Amino acid sequence: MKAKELREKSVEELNTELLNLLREQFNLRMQAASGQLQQSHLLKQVRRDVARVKTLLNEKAGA
Amino acid sequence: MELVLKDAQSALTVSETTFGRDFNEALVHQVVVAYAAGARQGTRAQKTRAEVTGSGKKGSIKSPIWRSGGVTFAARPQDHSQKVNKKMYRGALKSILSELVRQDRLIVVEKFSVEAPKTKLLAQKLKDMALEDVLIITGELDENLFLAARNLHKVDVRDATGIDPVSLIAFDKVVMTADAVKQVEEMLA
Amino acid sequence: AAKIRRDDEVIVLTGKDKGKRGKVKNVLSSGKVIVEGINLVKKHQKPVPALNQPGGIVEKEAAIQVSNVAIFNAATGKADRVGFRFEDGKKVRFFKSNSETI
Amino acid sequence: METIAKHRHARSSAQKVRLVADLIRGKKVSQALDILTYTNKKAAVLVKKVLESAIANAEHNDGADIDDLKVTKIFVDEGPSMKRTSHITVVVSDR
Amino acid sequence: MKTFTAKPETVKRDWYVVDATGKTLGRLATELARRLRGKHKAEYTPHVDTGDYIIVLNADKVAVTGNKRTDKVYYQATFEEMIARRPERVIEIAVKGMLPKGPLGRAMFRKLKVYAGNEHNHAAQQPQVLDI
Amino acid sequence: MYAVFQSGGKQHRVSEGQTVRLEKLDIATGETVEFAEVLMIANGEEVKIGVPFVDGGVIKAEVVAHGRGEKVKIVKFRRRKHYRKQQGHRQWFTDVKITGISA
Amino acid sequence: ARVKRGVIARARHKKILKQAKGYYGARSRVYRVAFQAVIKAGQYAYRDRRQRKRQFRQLWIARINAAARQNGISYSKFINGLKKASVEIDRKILADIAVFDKVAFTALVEKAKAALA
Amino acid sequence: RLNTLSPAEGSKKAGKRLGRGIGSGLKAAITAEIRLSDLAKVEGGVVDLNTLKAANIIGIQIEFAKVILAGEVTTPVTVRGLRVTKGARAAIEA
Amino acid sequence: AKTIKITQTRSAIGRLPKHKATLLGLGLRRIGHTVEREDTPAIRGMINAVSFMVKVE
Amino acid sequence: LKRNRSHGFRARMATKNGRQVLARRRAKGRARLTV
RNA sequence: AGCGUACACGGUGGAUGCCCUGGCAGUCAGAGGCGAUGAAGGACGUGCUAAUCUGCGAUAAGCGUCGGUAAGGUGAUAUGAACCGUUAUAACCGGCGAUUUCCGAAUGGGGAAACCCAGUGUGUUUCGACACACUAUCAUUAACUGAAUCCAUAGGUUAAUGAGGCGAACCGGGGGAACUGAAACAUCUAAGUACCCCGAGGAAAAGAAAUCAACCGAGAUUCCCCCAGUAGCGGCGAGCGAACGGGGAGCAGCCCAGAGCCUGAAUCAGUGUGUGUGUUAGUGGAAGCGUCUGGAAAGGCGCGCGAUACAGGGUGACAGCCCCGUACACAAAAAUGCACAUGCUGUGAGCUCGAUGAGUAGGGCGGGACACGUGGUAUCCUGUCUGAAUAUGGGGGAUCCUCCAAGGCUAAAUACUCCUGACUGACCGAUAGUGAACCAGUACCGUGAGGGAAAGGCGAAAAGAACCCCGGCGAGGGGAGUGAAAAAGAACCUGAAACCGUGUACGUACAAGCAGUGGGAGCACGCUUAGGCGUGUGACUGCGGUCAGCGACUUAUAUUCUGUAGCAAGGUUAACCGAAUAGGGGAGCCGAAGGGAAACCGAGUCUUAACUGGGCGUUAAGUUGCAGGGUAUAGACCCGAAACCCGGUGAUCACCGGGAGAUAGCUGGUUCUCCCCGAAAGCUAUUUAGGUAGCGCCUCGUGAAUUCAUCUCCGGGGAGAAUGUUAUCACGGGAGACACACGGCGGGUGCUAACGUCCGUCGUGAAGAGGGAAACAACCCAGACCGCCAGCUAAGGUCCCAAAGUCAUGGUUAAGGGGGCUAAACCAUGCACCGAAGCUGCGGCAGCGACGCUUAUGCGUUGUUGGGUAGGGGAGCGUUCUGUAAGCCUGCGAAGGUGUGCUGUGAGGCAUGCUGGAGGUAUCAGAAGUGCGAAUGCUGACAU
Repeated sequence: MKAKELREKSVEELNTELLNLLREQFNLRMQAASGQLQQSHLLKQVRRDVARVKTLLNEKAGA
Repeated sequence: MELVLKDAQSALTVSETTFGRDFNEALVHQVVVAYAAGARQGTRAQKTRAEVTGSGKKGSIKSPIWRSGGVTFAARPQDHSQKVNKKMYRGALKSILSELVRQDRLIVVEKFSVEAPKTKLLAQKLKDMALEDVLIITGELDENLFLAARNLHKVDVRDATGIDPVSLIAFDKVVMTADAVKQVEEMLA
Repeated sequence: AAKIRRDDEVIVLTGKDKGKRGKVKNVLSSGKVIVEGINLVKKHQKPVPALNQPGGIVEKEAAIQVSNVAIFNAATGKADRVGFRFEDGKKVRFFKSNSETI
Repeated sequence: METIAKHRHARSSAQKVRLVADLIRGKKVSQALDILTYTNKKAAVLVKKVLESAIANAEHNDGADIDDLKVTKIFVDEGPSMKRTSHITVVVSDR
Repeated sequence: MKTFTAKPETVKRDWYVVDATGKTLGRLATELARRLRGKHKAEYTPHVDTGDYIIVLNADKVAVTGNKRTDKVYYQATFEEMIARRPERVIEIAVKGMLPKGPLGRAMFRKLKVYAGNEHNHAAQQPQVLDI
Repeated sequence: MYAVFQSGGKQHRVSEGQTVRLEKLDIATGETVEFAEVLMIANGEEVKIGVPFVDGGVIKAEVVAHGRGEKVKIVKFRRRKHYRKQQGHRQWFTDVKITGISA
Repeated sequence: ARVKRGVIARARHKKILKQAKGYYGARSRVYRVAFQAVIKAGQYAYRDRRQRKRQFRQLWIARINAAARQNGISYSKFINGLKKASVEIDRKILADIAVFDKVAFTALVEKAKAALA
Repeated sequence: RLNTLSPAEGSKKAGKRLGRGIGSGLKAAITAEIRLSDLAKVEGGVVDLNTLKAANIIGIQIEFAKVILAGEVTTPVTVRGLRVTKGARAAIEA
Repeated sequence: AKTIKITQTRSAIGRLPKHKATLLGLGLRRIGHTVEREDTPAIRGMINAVSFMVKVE
Repeated sequence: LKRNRSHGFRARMATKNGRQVLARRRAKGRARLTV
C-alpha cells in the first residue's frame, strides 16, 4: 500500500485522494458522532492514508 | 643496610639514612594529612543575604534570621592545598620506608612479572607468596602486570616514581623490585 | 535483544516460587513478565453488571521481574543463562553449559 | 467482648458533642437511645447515629443479647481544622 | 535508722483537771499551752497533736496582780465586765495567745475545756487530777 | 538488748541481729571486725557507762558489702545569675550485720 | 557540614523535664519555667540538706527535755550531770531511748544527778 | 596504619569558640659585605674585582666589596689588591 | 627555750590589712588553730599588736 | 477598553521602554506577558 | 460539681530518623548565535477522550525514502475500548526530506495578540465560491520611464542583495550619578562605579618603534610570577600606585609604495575525486550451586568459577558469577568536521633598480573641550595661508646614542558561558538546596512596573478491601479478604512537644502567694513472709502566651606572638613545564654586622678638634609549613533609620527595581561541661570633649637577687628570730575597669549637719552565702570543696508562740513582734544550756609546694588551699562529614520515638522492654552551615 501506489500517475492519485477524503472522512465523522462506528480503527486508518496520499501528489508532479 | 632478596639470598646495599632513619611520627602525620587535604575539591557555595532572590526593605526578608533568608557566613569555593617542603616530603618517605623495613612489611624480589595479562596468573603468584593486599612497586611498568592487577581490589601496582606517603601506609605489605628499590634510593638521595 | 520471549519455559529463581516452572504469557514493557501459575493474586474486582464481570474474587496472575526468571532447558533439568550467537544470516539464542542452541 | 464504632471528621464542635456524650456515659443502651431521642441538641443526632451503628455492629458481629449492652467508653476528640471537626467514638460491650 | 515520729492514728492522750483558783493568769495559761501542745510528753512531734485534753475549773477565780484589772483590754470593753459575764473567755484568749497559728494550732486549742463551775459533763471520761 | 556504739563520728543504737549502716571502713568483705567501743548494754537492768569507752563491752559484726548511696544532685551555685551547676554526689557506705553482744 | 540540632536539643529538653514531674501544670510542662523551677528546687534542697541537722537537733533537744522534766530535772542540769559523769551518749540516742524505754532514761537521769553535785 | 598516626603534643590546638554556653569560659648602591663563609670555597675564589658575581655570593651588579669578618673563619684566604679593614689582618692571617 | 602556745580566738574578716598580715606572720591561718612560738620580743610585739582576737597559754 | 488602550500588548510594544518591559517579562517567564 | 499530680489508652500536630527522578559549586571537550525561505515567545487546535504534560500542525502523539533493531506494539498520568505485528513494510532509534493554522520585527489596510476587512496575478469551478503567490520602510546594483533643465538628473517602476527583531557573559565606543570617608570647607576617594545606547566578533582590542636607557645595552602585541604594595603621589592623611630589569606560555613578520629579467614558478582561498579518522542509530560481551534464618536472600554457613570486566544501576534485605551493564573486540545506506595526492579558477618562486609614504611635519594666528580656569599646565581639531631633502636628510634624548612616520595587514598564548556530552564533591537533603524536587515564576496581591508563596514518601507487587451490616441509594465506620505488616487504607514510612480527651490512684471548694523544699502520716498497687521497702498522691508542719525548626566571632589579604616539624649559616620556592600531590624551575624573599645624622669605619663602631662619655654588636639561628592568640583593611559576631541618585510604571487618588549587606549614632541578642587564679569604676598630660598617650589593678610563661610583709632594737635608712606555697621586681602575650553606692575615722566647704565635693584609713555590696536585731544591701558575729537523723562554740538568747534557767547570790522598779509577766522588767556576779554553712569527728573529690618508692601515672605522707561578677589560664563532652572502611554491628532487627537500670563532679556514655522496619559505625587523625532561654527575631502548629 505504501509503495505499490507510487507508480500511479498524478491524475489518478488526485481522483483517489478526492474520493477517499470526501467520502471516508465525512462518513466516519458523521457515524462517529451518531453513536455508530463502535470501532475507532477506521478513524485513524483513513486519516493516515489521507496523509500518505498528501505526501505524494506534490513531488510526483512537482507540486 | 642489607635486605634479603627472598629468592637468591643476596643482600642489597641501601643507605642507612634512607631505609634506617628513626621513625619521625609528627613529620609523617603532617605529610599524610597534607596529602589528604590536597585531594579536597572545595566546590561549594551558599547564597548570602544579598544573593537570595527578592527585593524590598519593608527590616528585610533576606536577613539570616528570617526563613528562606541568606546564610550568615555563606561559604565560597576555596582551595585547601597545603605547601609541603621538598625536604619534609623526602624525610617522611624515608621514615615510612625505614618503619616498613623494621616491621617486616616490606619484601624485595628479583623480578615480578607475569607471562600474559591474565588476572588468574597474578592471583596464583600472590597466593604462592601468601600475599593478599600488597603494593607492587616496579621500575619499567609491565603491561601484563598492570592489566592483571587492575581488577584485584586488594592488590595495587605502580612504578617507583609514583609512590605516595599514603599508599605505602594504607597497604599491608609493599613489594619493591630490586630495580624499584634502586630507583627509590636515587629519588630520595 | 530480549532473552525472555513468548512461550518460553522458565523457572522462577526467587520470590516465593523457588523451583516452580512455568510458561511465559507476555512480557511487559516495564521489565516485568507474566508466567502461568507462579504468582497468584486474589484481586477483589469491583462489580460491573456490564462488560462481562468475572464475579467475586478473581484469582489471576501477577507480574514479576524478568531478572527472577531463568530459561529452563530439558537437556539438564536446571535453569541456565542464555546468550546470543550469530548464525549464517540470523541471530539465535543458546544456553550456556555446552552452548546448546535453542 | 467489645464493639467499637466511630464517626470521623464530624462537622460539629468537640465541646458540643461532649455535652451530649456526658449525658449517657456509663448508661445502658436501652435507655441511652430513648434519652437521645428527645434531646434537642444538634449533636444528639450524631451521637444517636453512632450509637445505633455500634449496636448494629455488635449485633451482626456477635451472637445475641443486645439488651445488656452498656455504654462503657464514649469520647469525642478534636479533629482537623478548616470550625474544628470532631471524632466521635462509642464502645458498647455486654460486660 | 530514722527518728521516731508520732502517728496521729495511735496517739495516747489522757484527760487532766486543773483548778485556776489563786493562780496567775499568765503562768497558768503558759502551763496550759505547754500541756496542750504535748511538749511535756516525750512523744512530742511538732506536726502531730500529741497533747492531752485538759479541763479548767473556776475560771472566775483568775487572779492578776498590779493594775492590770484596768489596763487589760480585749476586743472596746474592760476586763471587769468580761470576767463578770464570761470568765471562760479570758482563759480561752490567753491560751490562744500561746499556740501556733494554723489548722493544727486550732485543733490543739479545741482540746482545752474551760468552765466556771466545778461540775462538768465530762466526768464520765474519768479525768485525772493535775496540780499547779 | 541494744548497744550504742560510735564508728564514723555519729553514734548508732543497734539491736541484736538487725544490720546497720556505717561510713566506709577499709576492711575486707569477708573479714569480721570487732567494735571495741561500746557505750551501753540493755538488759533487765541495763549497765551504764561507769567510765567512758566501756572496755568490758565489745560488739562483733561482719561486713557484707560496700557500695554507694543514692545519687544526690547538689547545686552549689546560688544568687540567681542565670547559671547552671548541678554536681553529683554519692557517699560511700557499708552495711554491717552484728552478731553477739557482750555485757 | 550542615548539622541539624533537633536530636540533641530534644534530648536535653527531655532530660531537664524528666526531673520536673509534678510541678502544678506549667512548671511541669513549659520548659522556660520548668528550668527555673528545677533550679529553685535544687537550691532549696541544698539549703534543706543543712537545715535538716538543725531541725533534728531541735527535735531531739525538745524530746530529751520533755523526758527529763518527767524525772524532775531540767535539760541544762541533765546535760551538766551527763558531762560531769563522763557520758558520751549523743542527743540522738538520748531521744531514742527516751521515746522507746523509760527505764534506761531513768537510769541516765539518776546517774546525771549523782554526779551533778 | 593510618589509625596509629597522630601529631606531636601541642601541635594542633582546638581554638576557642566564644559565645557557646556559660561554663566554657567565654656609593651605597654599590656597597656590599663579604663574610668568611662566602667565597670560602668556590673553586677559584681568588680575591679580585671579578669572579665574584659568577659565584652568586652577593648581589648581581655589585662592584665594590670589603673583607668584613663575622666569625666562622676556617679558610686561610689571602686578600691583596682589595680594601682590607684594620681588624681583618688578625683573623685572616690566623 | 620555753615554748608558748598561741590560739586564734576571733575572726579576721572585718580587720585591717595590717592585722591580717600580723595573723599570717603568727601562723594563725584559721580560727581556733593552736600553734607554738618561741620567746622573743618580736613575738611579744606581734601578740600585743593583735590581742583582742588571740589567746596565749 | 481603558485598560487595553494603555497596558495592552500593542501599546506596550509601541514604545522602547515597553519593549524592554516585555523582554524582562519573557526572561522571567511569566504565563501572561501583558494581561 | 470542677481543678492538680503520676500511669495507661486515643485525636490535631508533622519535629526527628532513612531515601532521591531536585538544586549548588567546578573540571575536561564542542559551540558561541537564531530569523522575511518568517526568529525568541505565545494563542488555538490535534487521540476512540471528561482533564493535564509531551509530541505534532487542517498531511496536526503524525507522512515518504534509506539504515540498525525487532516480538511486541498504538507516549504518560491510569486504566479501558478498538486495532496492527510475530522473520522482515508492527512498533522503536538515527540520516535525508514533505507538510508546518494564527499573533508576534509582522511586513496588504485596520486593530484591543492570537481578530476584522481588501486589491492584483494564476489554477480550478457546482461559472456562486474556493486554492497558491505578491501588495510596509530604508540602503545598494542593472534597466525603463522621468520635472526644476534640451540632453541629463531628483523621483516612480521592473529584476537582484543587506537591515529592521530576539539573546547570558566577554570586547570596543559614546553617555553617565548619588550616599559615604579622610581632624574640618575645597579637593580626592566614592567612580569612570551604579545605570543608559550603537557595533562585529568567537574571542575582541593591540601588534613591529621616528620606544627606552645611558656611552654597557633590551628589542612586535597580549597574559602569568617577582621587582613592589617598592620608588612615587596624596590637608605625606584616608587612600592611589610605577617603571627599568629578571623568570615563564606563544614567538611570525609581512604586503604595496612602480619598473626591469626567466615566467603564470612554491604557498594561499575556492572548486571535485579516493582512503583513513571521528559525530548522528548500533552488535557480541566471562563465570553459582546446597543449606539456616527469614514475607522475600543479594545476608551467615561450605565448596566452586570469571576477571584487559570487583566503574555503576535494578531486582521481595547488602549480588563479580539474576538482568542491564563495564573492560575489550566490531559496526554506517545517508548527512557531516578533519588529514592528505589529484583536474580547474584567481593573488604568483627568485634577483636588480626605485621608494622609504608631501600640499605632509614645521611656522603660526583664535577659540573652545579634555577635572586641569595661565594656575606647576600638558593635550585633540581647525575658520585660515605658507610649506622643506630624500640615509649625503629628518625625529627624540655641541658630542654621543636609537628609528625611518605622515600606506595597510597580522593566528599563537588572553576574558566569559545562553547551550550540548561526560565526570567529579570531607556541597544541601523538603523551615536546607533555586523563589520552584509536586501542574512554580503557578496560586495569589496590585489597574502598573512589580511582588510572590505553602505543597515529597502506602506497598516488593494495587494484590487499592469481593462479600455482609449500620447509616440518608451519603460522609463515616464494624466484620470478611489481600498483604510479612491495615500499630501500611489512598489525609496512607517513621509520628516527639505544645494542645485537646477517657479510665485508674491520691489530694483539694472565703481574699493570702506559693503551690517548691526537709520531716511526714494517710490512702492504692507490688515487695518483704513482719524491720516502717519502691512507685502514685501529699492532710500536718520549719524555711521560702506555649511547643518544634531556623539564628549569630566565619572567609580573604598584610603584620606581631606562642606551640609544633624539616633543614641549619643556610632556609626557600612563585609563574610555568611536568611521566601532573613526584621531579625540574634559585627569577625572587629573609638572615648571617653593626655602629654611625649622612659620610665614614667595621668585630669592632660615634659625637667634640680627640674625650676623664657611654657605645652597638658576636658569644642568643635564621628560614620554610602546620595550628592557634591579637591588630588593620574588606559586609567583618548578628538584627535594627530617616535621607540622596539612576532606570522605569502610574497622574483612574505617587509606586517598583538598582547604587545598597549604604551611611551615622544608640539599644537588643550571642547557644555545651568542669578546674585554678581573680579585677576595677582610681592617678599623670593632652583635651578638635571624640577621646587620646601613659600610669594603676588582674591573669598566663620566663628570668631575677632568697625579694617582699608582719614584730623588736638602733638612727631620723641599718641590724635581729620565726611565719607567709615569692605574697617582691623586670620582661613578653592577653585582659577587664576607666559614671561605683552606702557608712565608722582625720577633713576643707558647711546649719563647725549631709547619702553636694575629692582626699588617706578603710568595712560592706558590686563580685559573699549563713546566724542574730520581727523582715530589711548600710548594725554585730561570720567567708559556703561535697555528704553525714554527730559534737563544741562566736554575735544573740533560755515563760509560750520558738531550742535552751519560771537557775542562784544582792539591790532598783507599779512604764506597761502578740498572750503576759510586779519580774516573764533594770543594775552586777557565778554555774550552766541553746545558738551558723565558724571549729572539731568520719567518709569523699580536686589544685599547689617538700621529703622517700615510681620519674607519665599510681603511693607513705607532708602540709596547705578550694565564695565569686568582668577577665586570664588549663582540661574535657556532644553532632555532620572525610581516611582508617569492600573492616565491624545489623531483618535473630539499624537510624529515630518512648520508659527503666547502671555509670561519670558534668557536658555525656552503655544495656534493655515496646514502637520502628534498614541502615549505623569502633580506635586514631582531619574540616566545621557545631551545642539556644528571650534579640517588640522568622516559619508552622497550638492556645486566648
